[PDB]
Amino acid sequence: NHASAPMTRAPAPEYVPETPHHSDWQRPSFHFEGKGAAGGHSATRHASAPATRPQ
Amino acid sequence: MLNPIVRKFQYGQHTVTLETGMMARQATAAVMVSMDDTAVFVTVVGQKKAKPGQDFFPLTVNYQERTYAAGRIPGSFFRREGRPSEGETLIARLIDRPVRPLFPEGFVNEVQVIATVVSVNPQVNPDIVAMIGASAALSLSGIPFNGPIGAARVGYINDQYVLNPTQDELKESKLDLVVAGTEAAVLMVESEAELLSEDTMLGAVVFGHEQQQVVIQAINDLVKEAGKPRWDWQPEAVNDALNARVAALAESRLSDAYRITDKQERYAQVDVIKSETIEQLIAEDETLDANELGEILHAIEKNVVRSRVLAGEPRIDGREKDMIRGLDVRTGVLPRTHGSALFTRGETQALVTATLGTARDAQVLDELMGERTDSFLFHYNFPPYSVGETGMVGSPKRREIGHGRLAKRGVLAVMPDMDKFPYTVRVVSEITESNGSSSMASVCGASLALMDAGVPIKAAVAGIAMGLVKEGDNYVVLSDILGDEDHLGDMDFKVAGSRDGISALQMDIKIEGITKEIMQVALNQAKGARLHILGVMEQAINAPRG
Amino acid sequence: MLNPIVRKFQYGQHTVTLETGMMARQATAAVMVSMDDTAVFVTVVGQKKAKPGQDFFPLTVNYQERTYAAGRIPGSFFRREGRPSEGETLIARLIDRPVRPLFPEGFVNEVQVIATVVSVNPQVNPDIVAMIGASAALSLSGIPFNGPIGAARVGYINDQYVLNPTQDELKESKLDLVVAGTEAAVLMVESEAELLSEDTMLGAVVFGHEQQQVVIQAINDLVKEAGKPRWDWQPEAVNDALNARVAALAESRLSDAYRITDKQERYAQVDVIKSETIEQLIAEDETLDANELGEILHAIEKNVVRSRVLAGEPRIDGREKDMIRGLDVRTGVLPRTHGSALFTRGETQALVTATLGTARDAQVLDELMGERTDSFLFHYNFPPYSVGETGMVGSPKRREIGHGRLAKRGVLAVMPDMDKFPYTVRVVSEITESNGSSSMASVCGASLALMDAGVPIKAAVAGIAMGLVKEGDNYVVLSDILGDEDHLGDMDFKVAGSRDGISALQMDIKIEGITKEIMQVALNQAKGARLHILGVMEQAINAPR
Amino acid sequence: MLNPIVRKFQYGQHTVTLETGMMARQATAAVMVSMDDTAVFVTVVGQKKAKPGQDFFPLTVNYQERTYAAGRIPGSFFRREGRPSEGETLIARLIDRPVRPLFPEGFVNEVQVIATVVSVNPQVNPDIVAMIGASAALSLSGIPFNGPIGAARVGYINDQYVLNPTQDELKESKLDLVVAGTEAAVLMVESEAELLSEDTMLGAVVFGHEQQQVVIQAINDLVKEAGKPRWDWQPEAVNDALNARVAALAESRLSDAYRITDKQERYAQVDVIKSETIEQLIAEDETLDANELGEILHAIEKNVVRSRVLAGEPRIDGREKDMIRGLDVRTGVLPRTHGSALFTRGETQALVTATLGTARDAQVLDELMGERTDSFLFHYNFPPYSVGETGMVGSPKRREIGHGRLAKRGVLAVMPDMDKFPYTVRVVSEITESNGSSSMASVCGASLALMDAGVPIKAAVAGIAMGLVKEGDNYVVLSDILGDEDHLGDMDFKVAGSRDGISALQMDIKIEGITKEIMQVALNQAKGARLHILGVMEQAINAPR
Repeated sequence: NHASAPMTRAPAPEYVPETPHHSDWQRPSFHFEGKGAAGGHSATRHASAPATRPQ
Repeated sequence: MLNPIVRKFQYGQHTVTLETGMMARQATAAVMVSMDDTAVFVTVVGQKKAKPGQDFFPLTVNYQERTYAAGRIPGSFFRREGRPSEGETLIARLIDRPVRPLFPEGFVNEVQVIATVVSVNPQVNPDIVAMIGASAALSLSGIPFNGPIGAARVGYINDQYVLNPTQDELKESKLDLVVAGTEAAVLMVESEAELLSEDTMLGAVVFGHEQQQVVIQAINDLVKEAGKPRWDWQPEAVNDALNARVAALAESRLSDAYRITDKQERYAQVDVIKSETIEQLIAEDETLDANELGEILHAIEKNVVRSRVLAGEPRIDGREKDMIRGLDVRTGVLPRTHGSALFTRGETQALVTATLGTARDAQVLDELMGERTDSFLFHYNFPPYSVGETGMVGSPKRREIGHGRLAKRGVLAVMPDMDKFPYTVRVVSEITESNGSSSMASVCGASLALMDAGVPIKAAVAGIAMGLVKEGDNYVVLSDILGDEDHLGDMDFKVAGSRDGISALQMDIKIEGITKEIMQVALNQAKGARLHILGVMEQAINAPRG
Repeated sequence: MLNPIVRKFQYGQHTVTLETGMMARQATAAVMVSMDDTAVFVTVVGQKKAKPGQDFFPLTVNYQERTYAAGRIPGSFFRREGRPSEGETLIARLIDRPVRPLFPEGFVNEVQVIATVVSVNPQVNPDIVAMIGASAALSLSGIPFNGPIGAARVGYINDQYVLNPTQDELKESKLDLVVAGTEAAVLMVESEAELLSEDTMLGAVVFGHEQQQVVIQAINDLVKEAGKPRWDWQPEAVNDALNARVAALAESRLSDAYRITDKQERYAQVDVIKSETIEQLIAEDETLDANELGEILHAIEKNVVRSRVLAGEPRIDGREKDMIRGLDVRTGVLPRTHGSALFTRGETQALVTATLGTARDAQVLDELMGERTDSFLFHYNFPPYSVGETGMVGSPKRREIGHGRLAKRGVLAVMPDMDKFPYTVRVVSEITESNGSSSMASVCGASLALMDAGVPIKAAVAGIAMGLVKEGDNYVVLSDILGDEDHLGDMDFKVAGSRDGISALQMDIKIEGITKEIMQVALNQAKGARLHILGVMEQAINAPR
Repeated sequence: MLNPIVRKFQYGQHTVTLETGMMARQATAAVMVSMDDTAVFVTVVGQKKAKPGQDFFPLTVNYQERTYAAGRIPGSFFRREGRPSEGETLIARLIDRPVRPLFPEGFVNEVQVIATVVSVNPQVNPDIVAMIGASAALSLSGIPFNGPIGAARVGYINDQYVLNPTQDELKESKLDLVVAGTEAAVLMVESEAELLSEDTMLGAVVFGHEQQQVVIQAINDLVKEAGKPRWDWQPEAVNDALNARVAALAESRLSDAYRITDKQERYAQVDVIKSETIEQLIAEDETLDANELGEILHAIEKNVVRSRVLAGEPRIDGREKDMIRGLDVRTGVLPRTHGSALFTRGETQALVTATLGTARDAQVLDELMGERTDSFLFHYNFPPYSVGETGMVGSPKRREIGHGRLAKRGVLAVMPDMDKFPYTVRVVSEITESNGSSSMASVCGASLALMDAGVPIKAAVAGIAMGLVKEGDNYVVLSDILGDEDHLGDMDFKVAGSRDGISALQMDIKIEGITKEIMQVALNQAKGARLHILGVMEQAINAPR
């Protein structure tokens, strides 16, 4: 239904440091099959010609 | 009772009717053109007074296809014609290209041409009717239009030229050329061919120019009987004394700036010559605004370049008239795309990709002339950083749409038939650098990416953008025109094709005097340029990937 | 010829390749970044001259996704990628948040960063790759930019932090946190969690900042070998004269005007000081632009407010650092909606509705990672009248996308599983008033409306927007920050969650020196604020209707 | 901490609730109006300072419909409502038309009204609720506004008037009329009838106006209790001296120039008189600006035309009050359309086409009230060249959507029933010339095109737009009003119908004193004009093809 509250100071609650939970889980390795790289350096076939006057 | 003025004439195998004086009488001119049941209402409104401080001609051409013309209700969710489609934008540029150069220098009044398709005979294409209607309306308006233009579509059936082939004839035709011109000169050529020779394409341009003279004559008669009185427009006064002052001050300096062989140094020196001249002139007389002096210096720089080129001197980048810029071809640049290539020609670069899909991926276009299934898709993106500028991305300007259709036309001639490659192919071009013709680098990159993707194409295709500069009898053909040499294009043409024929030809002539021999010399220099590019392309990849 | 500069480094379980020098050579900088087959081409163009009379920094980040990257043809009617999707706008906002504060103060030249995805590995998300590419392009450009940034996505699987979790691993994960920062400080944290503690969420921010340093070092080596000469840009020197002038004439008056309690009286007197000081100076300074004097005054004012807050004095509304504004909670406010609620915090009010539909009504998104169906929809509307202004309605460009994703991220953790509630839920939030964080009022209203609609949620969630102001080793954490105290946010953070955990955390730091202890104190005061808001919300509705 | 002021009253068979004071407290005013579970939230924001250069009043009305109001998730691809629909733009004009004439003259401060539908009872239409919420929000805001307006929808069932007919009752009703007015005068009428008389259509306006008084009285009580204090807006003083000087210089000359019976010669001499008065005044006083004197001249010209019309002098084109412009009817113009017609009335001309399709081609509209299949589509296109200007092409404004809905309303009464004609019909009208009312030319062209296409329509329909000029006791009813006589229309009304009844009636009164006896004379003249146009039309097509 309905509820309201005035302007109230909500103080920070008492802080208890947390012990970090520990696990021996081993993250499996990532298997990647591919070239891995993009850009010109990865080109499978390349050709060039300087500025020339068509014969 | 409304009195319509109707003029009928025979255009090839069709009858064209021009009707004026009844439909839109509050517009500067209005004409209803019909060719064998395909009708386009074309209107022209020209503002009589130019807005103060206008620098460029503001001409707008809007082409609309109305679904009811085909006796059909629109199939969109709102069942109403929406924003201009690609086809409509392209037909609007096909109309805009021939007419823009025919308004006189200094005409900066606003002109809007609106062509609306109101009836369609499935066999008669509305684009030629719309161009004829725009020519008739512009000539009837009394606006300073420098002459009626005509238009024709030429096909190549049984080794013969045919005028305005119907869609059925066009299915068996090896050529689809649209030529537009005046009584004296060809002004526009947008074409697509199945690897035809240069002589065939030039004969087709001549044939269409010869056959559109009946349209030109009929428009002249209509103007002689129903044309409005001509406009009392005079170009703004040219300051001969100021032009002489600026020339005598900066012309020989800029000439010398250009006679040095370093691009960055030159650019600097040039700017210097300017800043110095403008400061000195405004100090002598503060009345003259800076901007006008800057425009006059820019124009003097353009004339200096033009005269250096015409005199046989090297171009702005040190190249001779027939030299192509440096070429780098790389295929396989992207890891997870079916096919990819990077094509660099000097300072113009394109990253082109090819993707293979299934028959469900073909685009179904419901066009005014019928439903059509497109298994080959071409998309061209021209990002702002291609030119070192900031701007808006995604939004495709109209030229960028026209450049993607020109590249698709260039590549379409070598795509395999559906019984040998029943797959859907999408080719996406990304212009990464642009100092020249990005559409032709898109053609070469599309060919490389299609070969990389394993699509069996008939042959590799490349394109070349050329330009012809003419002063009287003297002319020079320039290969691989630069983006800064756009002012030197009395005739700017773009030829695409393979080692054995032409697949796409676009021409935009703005001057008069270009004979057929001149077109022989220009298309022979473009053949040499394209064959050189094709050799460099073949040295990388020569056959589709297994 | 074309000679590419390629640098490869190991980032966790992936290899990152940075290539520059051969593509888009007419742009200020351009880099192709590839991580395990996911490749993004990022280009930065900066204009060399500033538009005369420019006040704000024009920075645009455009993120584009290409369907050909995934080997697919677009499914739209035109078979072409179109206007930015909501995901593209959100990733571009995640590239803009960490870079904008790293440009020098005064720099107002126009900069556009365009990142285009060109290849995608269904397992590797292109967003961190695009962030690495933006950092590299902005560090190779020479444009005044204060540091290579890194980027990392942390996940939490089997009570362990995992760097850049893959799409398969992000299913069993309890966290999806993105942390970007420089070598010295964290600058941005965007996260979504399944009700985790404040210590698990901060340990994640630390883990990802420590792990992104290899990216920072790689970009610093690439810049050492291929960077463009640094721009010779200098900030316009301050008119120290006009400044100290305006000070002498208005500082003490404003410092006393701010001791006034009544809002209306305070606002009036300030304009009296503002107008009077303007003329009483303009008289001798002949023609001095007004806008300029108004700026100098705003500066003075904001500095008075800062000094007061840092000195321990009441805030501009009379509140103390830990006080939350008045709360009003109503449910069932609309007759024919499945669920509705009105949430009011001070002067920020949100009208939130929840609608139930069939599995069919669920949104099908075709994404680069793969086709995906979303059964929970969150739509946020920020109308122009919320701030008492006129404007264009229906344009979700008032940061509605970002604020609607932060609210969705706040409510997703408590949403029921599909095998308990196999219905499509659409939550629409209307921001009726705004003078604070509306994104967090939307989280509390979404929780109330979902309980009203009968949706069985795991727990009620609420959110609070906080801020931290620091001057040296002195700092104050302010709860329920108002829209006026935006300038007081050296660290502006927003934390949503339930009574037993955080469900979303957004942080945007603009300064340096915020350690882990400071963030712990800041997020402990944000716990006290949520638990108060949550107790007020539970007094209205405790269980779904 | 929040307390809303709620007032309930009985409006016919419904209970209307007005709620203010709780939601959207940063807007100038906000009201939630509920009519039997149909709730619309309406907000108004007015800027308290006028822009420095402002000639027109910047009023914007935005009406948005939210799908959650009907308990449904939107069927759009993005599961959001993004673009305003046609019905939304037409409800915004129904709200805009009655209120714009009620803001004081010279008031040019920007005002935005936003009406959002937040709950829908499928049987109570949200448009009347939106109009009542806009009247309440504008009367509570304090913004200079003249009186609360009310609204009512009347229907004709069993030869009796029904107030606010429900969606079911509207199936059996022969009328659908919306009347909005103040306490003393009707201001807006929009209606669609099934070929009813003029007495039956004026009785409904009088009934709806007498029934809306409970709404105006409840809004007045709500404003009395919760209204904000009226603004201190004073109209800018008129330059009485400059006025009288321009009047002495040019009034006689223009009054004599207008007795010329040639359009071009009169226009040239008027331009001369204007230029000369301007030049001379500028020579006398160098401070005078051109646009102010030009506007004073234009106002003097309008007053001259009004005085000539009210004295019985011929109109600006030589016609008397009861003469209709020359008519030209042409059928079968387009070669391949199913039906086509060109209709010309003087300088207004419309090319209309009709296309027949199958049942499947009918438009499906997913609306808040419920899904609706429309087998009759009417599309209206007003190109820039119709008035001889250049502009954007392809984008319909808010008028080109209301002018098309008015023409659809005028043609809808004669459309054949589904059993007799089981086809989908689309009528597209292109306005080729505009010097008057293009909507009524669209009505006549739609009728001629429908007969040309073979659609078995019940009877031929035609429309006439007319105006009424009033000065005290003296009034003149002008038939076939021109596009340059718009200033002369104290009451502007467009009547469409057949030879035996009215199919649509739109009125827009901007003065007070228009009693039903003056409306009977106006509608009788409109009937005579429409029968003349229908006689001319019948001499061509005569019957369906």
